[PDB]
Amino acid sequence: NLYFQGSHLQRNIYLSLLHMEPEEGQEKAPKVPDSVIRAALLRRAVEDIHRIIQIRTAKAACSTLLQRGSVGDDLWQRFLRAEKEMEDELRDVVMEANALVPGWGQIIFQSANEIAANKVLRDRLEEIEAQTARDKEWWEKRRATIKSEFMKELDAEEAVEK
Amino acid sequence: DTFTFIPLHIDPKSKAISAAPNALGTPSANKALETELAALNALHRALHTQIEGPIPVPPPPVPVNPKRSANINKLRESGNAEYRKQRYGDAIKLYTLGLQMALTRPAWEPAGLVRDEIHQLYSNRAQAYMQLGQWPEAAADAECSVEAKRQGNAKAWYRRGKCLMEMRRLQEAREWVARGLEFEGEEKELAELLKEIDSKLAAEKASRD
Repeated sequence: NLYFQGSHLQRNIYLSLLHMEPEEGQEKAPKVPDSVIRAALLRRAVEDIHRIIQIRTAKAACSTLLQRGSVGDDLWQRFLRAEKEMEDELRDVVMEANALVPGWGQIIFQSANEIAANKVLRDRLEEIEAQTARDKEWWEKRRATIKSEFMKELDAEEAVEK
Repeated sequence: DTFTFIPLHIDPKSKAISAAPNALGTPSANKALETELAALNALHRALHTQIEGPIPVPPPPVPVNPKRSANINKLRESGNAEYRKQRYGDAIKLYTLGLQMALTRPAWEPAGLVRDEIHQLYSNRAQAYMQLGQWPEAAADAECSVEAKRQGNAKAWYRRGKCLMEMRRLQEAREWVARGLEFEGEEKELAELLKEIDSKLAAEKASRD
């Protein structure tokens, strides 16, 4: 319940889908399909991808911590502990996946990884595509001073002071 | 138990997951919950409508159904054919269709494939754009091309470079091409371009002083 990267939203949604409560007075478990549970687990897996890659990104980014005294060392140990905890989470997701569909836990994180990668790509692409409009307006305002090339041969009558 | 419970609602038939009224107590947390649930439902629909096999989970990514790739190839060469015939706008519509179909590949399928296909299509459409002199959009597409494939894609770097110098952003072009030479595709076209850029930079403000 305590994680290095905040409360696990996706995990909580998964486990809440499992332990559904009375929707109303009726005290009937509103039956949630296995397809939904599977989808939720896959979401959880994607989040886990982001988290583990974040931690391991830290480790390379934050290496010189080992050369910054006992405090940097303690922080590095923190990172290691975080990684191990997250690995435990990944294992749990794997065997949960196998329990849902036998053998699924062998590829669920391959699919999850690809999903994450695709998301990130889409985002970067989207800021690039977003810049284009204002780049156009800037270009239009800039090009106002540039001489027209169609039959540029003929030129403006030069100023002769008389 | 060992987690933070969230009250949820289920729509039968719709199969959709709804958030309880103020489930978490915080506007931020609640909005995050709503967006995540949106992604969840969307994923459910995706799994329901895009898994052709009998097993209702995504197949491993590495063996990939080559149909989509083939179609993308067809529209790509369609665009190229419309390009050689020097009617560029149509080639652009075709390239655009290619990008759309490439970017709508299921998310659990290899992202690197997507990167390949969209890199080439982005570069092509970029060139087609800078044939029509529409520089900003061309620079955009070329930038997307480089974003998809940074190395072994010197043509994209070149194209955005020339787009940048055409719309008088000479310093940006200088640095862009300069860094584009560090990642290595073929060099000397980028080298020619760079020599033109910094020669033009010297000549530009030798006249300022």
